[PDB]
Amino acid sequence: ELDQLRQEAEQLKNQIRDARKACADATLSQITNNIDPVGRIQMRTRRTLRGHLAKIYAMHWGTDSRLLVSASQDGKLIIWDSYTTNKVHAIPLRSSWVMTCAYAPSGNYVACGGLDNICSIYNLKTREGNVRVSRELAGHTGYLSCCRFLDDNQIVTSSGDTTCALWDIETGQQTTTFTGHTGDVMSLSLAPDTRLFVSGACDASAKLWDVREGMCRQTFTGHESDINAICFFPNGNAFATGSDDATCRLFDLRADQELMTYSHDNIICGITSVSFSKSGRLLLAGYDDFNCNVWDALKADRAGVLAGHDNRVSCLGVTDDGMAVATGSWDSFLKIWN
Amino acid sequence: SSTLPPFLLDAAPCEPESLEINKYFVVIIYALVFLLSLLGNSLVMLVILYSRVGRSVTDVYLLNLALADLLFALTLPIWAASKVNGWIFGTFLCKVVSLLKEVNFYSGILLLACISVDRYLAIVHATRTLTQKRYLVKFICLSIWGLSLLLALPVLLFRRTVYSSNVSPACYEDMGNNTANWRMLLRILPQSFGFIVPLLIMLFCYGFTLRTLFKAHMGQKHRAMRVIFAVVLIFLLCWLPYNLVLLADTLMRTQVIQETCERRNHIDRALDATEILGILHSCLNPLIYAFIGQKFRHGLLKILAIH
Amino acid sequence: AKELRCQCIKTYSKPFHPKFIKELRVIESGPHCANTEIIVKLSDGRELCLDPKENWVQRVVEKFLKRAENS
Amino acid sequence: RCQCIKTYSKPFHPKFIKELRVIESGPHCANTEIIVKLSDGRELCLDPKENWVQRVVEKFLKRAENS
Amino acid sequence: ASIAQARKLVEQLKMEANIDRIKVSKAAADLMAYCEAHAKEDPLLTPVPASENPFRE
Amino acid sequence: CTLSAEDKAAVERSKMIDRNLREDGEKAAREVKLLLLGAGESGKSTIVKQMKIIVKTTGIVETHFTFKDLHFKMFDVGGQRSERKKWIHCFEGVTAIIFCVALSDYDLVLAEDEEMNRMHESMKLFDSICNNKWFTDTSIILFLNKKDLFEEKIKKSPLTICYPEYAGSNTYEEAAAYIQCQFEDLNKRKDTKEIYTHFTCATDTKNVQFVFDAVTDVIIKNNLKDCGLF
Amino acid sequence: VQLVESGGGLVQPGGSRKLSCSASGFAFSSFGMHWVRQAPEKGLEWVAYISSGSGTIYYADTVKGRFTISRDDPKNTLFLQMTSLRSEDTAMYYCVRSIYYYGSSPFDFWGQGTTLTVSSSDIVMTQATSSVPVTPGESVSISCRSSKSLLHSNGNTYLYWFLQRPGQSPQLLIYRMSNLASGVPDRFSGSGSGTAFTLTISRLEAEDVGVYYCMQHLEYPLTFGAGTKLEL
Ligand SMILES: CC(C)CCC[C@@H](C)[C@H]1CC[C@H]2[C@@H]3CC=C4C[C@@H](O)CC[C@]4(C)[C@H]3CC[C@]12C
Repeated sequence: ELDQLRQEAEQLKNQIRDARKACADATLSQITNNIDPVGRIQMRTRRTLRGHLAKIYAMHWGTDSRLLVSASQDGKLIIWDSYTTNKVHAIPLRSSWVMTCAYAPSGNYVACGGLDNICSIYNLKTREGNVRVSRELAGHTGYLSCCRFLDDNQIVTSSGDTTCALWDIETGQQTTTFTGHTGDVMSLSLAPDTRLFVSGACDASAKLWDVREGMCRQTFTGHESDINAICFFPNGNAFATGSDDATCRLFDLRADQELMTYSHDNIICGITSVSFSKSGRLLLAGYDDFNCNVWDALKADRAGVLAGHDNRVSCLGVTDDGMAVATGSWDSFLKIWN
Repeated sequence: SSTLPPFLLDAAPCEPESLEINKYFVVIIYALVFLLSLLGNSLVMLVILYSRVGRSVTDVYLLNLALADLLFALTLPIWAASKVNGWIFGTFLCKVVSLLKEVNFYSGILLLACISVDRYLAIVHATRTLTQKRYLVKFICLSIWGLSLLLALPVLLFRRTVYSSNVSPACYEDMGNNTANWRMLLRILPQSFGFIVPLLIMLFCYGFTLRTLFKAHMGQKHRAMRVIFAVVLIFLLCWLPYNLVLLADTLMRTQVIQETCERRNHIDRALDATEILGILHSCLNPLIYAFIGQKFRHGLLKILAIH
Repeated sequence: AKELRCQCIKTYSKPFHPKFIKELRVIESGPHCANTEIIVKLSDGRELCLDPKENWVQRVVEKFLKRAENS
Repeated sequence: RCQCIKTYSKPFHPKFIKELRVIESGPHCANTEIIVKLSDGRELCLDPKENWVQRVVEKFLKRAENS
Repeated sequence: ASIAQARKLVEQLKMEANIDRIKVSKAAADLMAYCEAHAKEDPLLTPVPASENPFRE
Repeated sequence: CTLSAEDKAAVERSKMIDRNLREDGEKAAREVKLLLLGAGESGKSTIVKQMKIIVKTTGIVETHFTFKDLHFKMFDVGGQRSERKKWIHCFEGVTAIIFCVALSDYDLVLAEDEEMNRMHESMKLFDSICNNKWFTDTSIILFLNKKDLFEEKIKKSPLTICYPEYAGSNTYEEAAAYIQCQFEDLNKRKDTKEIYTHFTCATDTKNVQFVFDAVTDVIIKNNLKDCGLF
Repeated sequence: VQLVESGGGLVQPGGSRKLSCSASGFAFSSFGMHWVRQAPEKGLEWVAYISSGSGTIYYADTVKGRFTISRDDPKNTLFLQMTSLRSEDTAMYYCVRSIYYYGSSPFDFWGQGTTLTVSSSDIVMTQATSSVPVTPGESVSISCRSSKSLLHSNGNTYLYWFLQRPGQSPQLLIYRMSNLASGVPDRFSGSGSGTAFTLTISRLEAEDVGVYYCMQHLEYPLTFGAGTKLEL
């Protein structure tokens, strides 16, 4: 019957849960004890960007590592400029509710998120000086969670009806619809070769997809509560997630399991954004106990807490040259640590 | 044109200063106010400025009020120094310190007549004229500071150190023979324009505020009536005694009260005693305006945790 | 020390002798007083108000001050 | 209450005189002296026999007898 | 009908058991390799002075 | 001022842009935002049909109606067939929460299971909202509609199928005031918010006056905390 | 997008004339407009400027004070009113636009241009080339040396190259340095050195005939160079 098929699945679940133990001869803290500690990493608030009047929900650095979009729920999507604090564009949103944003790798488009599950794509480097809506990618039924760009023609919207999509922008349609999640997906991030991308759902599961075919390659279930944030190691062989179980867990992609947990017994509050620094040594994380921790990524210890916000810390991002780490809080200030 | 030994009318002068020496105690009571209205008044200067995100209309009125009370507290060691002894130094010292008291006596009052009209807009007109407070809160506050410099020009202008018999010197405001009969009109018109215009405009706007809060039904109107009934009944404690007595001697000097020497020496004992009731206004002015609310109770305890 | 009232309110104006009294005090109507006030005291401890407007009072204050020049 | 038997006196102008205090032949002390406060506030005992010190108080008297 | 959904789960797990796995030791060694070999060019690990920094003041 | 001739015109733009935010935050903070909860069949689409001035937006439809110089904004959260725990913190800082409960739901059962009656279901939905951690200082307007449908159902069908221990009469005057007092005992927080109930009909027009009477209370109570009195 | 404009005619000296630039096609109020003239024998000289929202207005030396400029944001026009013009002010008058942010393209679109005729400290850009007759195919390089060091303290060298095909209105080629404008082919590529510059054309077709103005942008007054004609 139904269970007689499901008994094959659980026994096959008992196979892949066995095969990971067949390979974990020694874990990450057993192999990297003969290394130096990175020591204390204190960072100073080099700029601060004070333009909105609401809660900052997401940011995304441009790939020239200077410009910076940040989207707040008073219906404004300001493109900052991190060197000298100048608002390049203030883009008035159609819907006031915005749950993410993303900047293009070319630097031409920004894409607001939404609680009304319409990923609207804006166009900056245009004739006639405006910032106007290029296309609105209706087609989800949930809400929208995190929508990074592959290039100027392919955007991967996560959603709130457990469907990470893959749109085209010239035509308005989807191309694939990566289904297979149970809880709604909460954050995704692309690999540095943009051929795979992870997605962290709301059932303690992180699935590694692929952009071409459209099927899940691996499913990592190590967490306890919902995975709230996700980000890649800078070579596409690992990714570290963030949960509401206050643990950042660093998985990998070729040994299929969890390499390390990053937990301290004084923190209880959730995680909202994880982003590896360049070279993958400083795993940053923004908790919602108002802090912004800086973990070592090869030993489990901490480093300098980048406290300084008067509310939650709701998005991070390291620049693509690894210079600065902008955090976007729930008071209206961004703070570009360095 | 004749000879007489009747000499018993008893219309002699009387100049007794007070017993249980007041001039030695008043400088003590002023000292207890000045150091206490320094830590308890610059504290509101901290919590308004330590966050820099509180910029609503009752977040900048409390800035100037805890400033104009603090600048009022700048003159308290030097004004107490003359009450024990008499005036110590030259003209320019009390040309400017009695300017500095008089600019902060009106700004220390007209702000309580502007917080009050702000707290009439923000409660009774919470639907339509609510725009009017935010759009022009700087321009109004400059128009209150600028108004107080206008009425404090007839103290800088007329004042210099004057001397007399039987009293150690202290400085007054006019030159001539009508120098009391023109002081009594330099007194009564701006010491009512800085009292009876704020006492009318408070009690015409805290009335309508208490009209609305008694009609509207939230969870905590039991406490908002306990503050607005206290803001009036402290402002009335601190300037109605000083401006009734200061009214009374103008009736004494002109025609109205019959003048004996112990009657006037009661008045001078009263007016010194109720000037102490004017300076403890500057003590607890941040206590009832700022530190009664859930904002700065949260605002100060936030900073002691991070420091 | 607060409000300088003048040192006299009423006025004795019944005429008597300028020889009869010992000292003299004069204050001008400067920055406190609306009139010039004259305090006149004997060894008997009594002192008097004095209005200079009265006719015989311009005869007493000079005669005693002339009698001041007799010793 | 005789006071300042000193002849510390100073010939000044009657534009600086504001109050005077004449003390004639008395029970404590058989002198004759006048006390004046200058417009800055001073104590000065004078000479009833030096003429422009004797007569200046009369000019200040007639400076105030006019009203 | 509902088994037709759940049948897709089992053939999905047929795909999962076929991925080759490096051992965890040699996969962390590649992770240890990329970390130190690019650590000399990450400005958060080695702090740079205000000359070459684009965030000076 | 150590800037080039183009960079000096860059920070003229970044202040002209900064003007058109700060002269817009004082246009969105003046108006009133109203979350509109409640079940999708519970008469939620009727209260939006009282006054309306304003297909792809399947998630949230706003409603920008106005009344007596006060722009309101009802956010009908009905299209979210997702988890409330993730997106409800977008709606903190809302001025009031216009809840809604169909009053005829005392004897009508839930559609998926023949148990957990929709009154007991909406009570568990109300309690999770009314005791949420992002909603403490935000008062709850509470509409009870279908009272044109309710009062004829009680005289012919008893109330106590829903409530096990009522022990009362069966009039619309007595019995509905028990449901109304059943809801307002669900908040663990009692003085940090206040439930402004109302027995709205489906055919009257006073309810938009009532929702004006209930936000003028919470704007005052948002100002008493700001002025320093409360 | 267009900036058509009107005005001029033929004015007697010491008089006045309103110059109207009705800019139709975009969002006006984010474009700090300029005004650049071309005397019928000479090159370009900068004349005026108005910033976004009429906040900042600079001016040249030779029309300082006696030329007034104004914007009309709702009616979407642009006004230059000249008071007591001389004979040295007859020129074609261009109505150009420019938007200034990070990575923008200032001076991008140039208006049609109206004539205007009469009746009888600054940086200087030299262009040592003049009237180089070319053939299509040869990689030709155009020099433009400057006087100040144009490289600022933030990496930019504010040197906007240009082009004017004969008869028609000019257009941008190369903004700040070795960046290309929206819609020029990849043949124009520049290279700078701070005080000496070079505009290189890799291959050139017949449509790249005309003059090539180098224009600095380091500080107002922003001075054009006497451009080099390209011919056959
Ligand atoms: C002779 C001396 C005593 C005169 C002193 C004048 C000073 C104390 C008065 C005159 C004008 C007043 C200022 C008027 C305007 C402002 C701006 C406002 O945003 C904060 C208060 C502030 C800054 C006031 C501070 C006090 C002030 C500066």
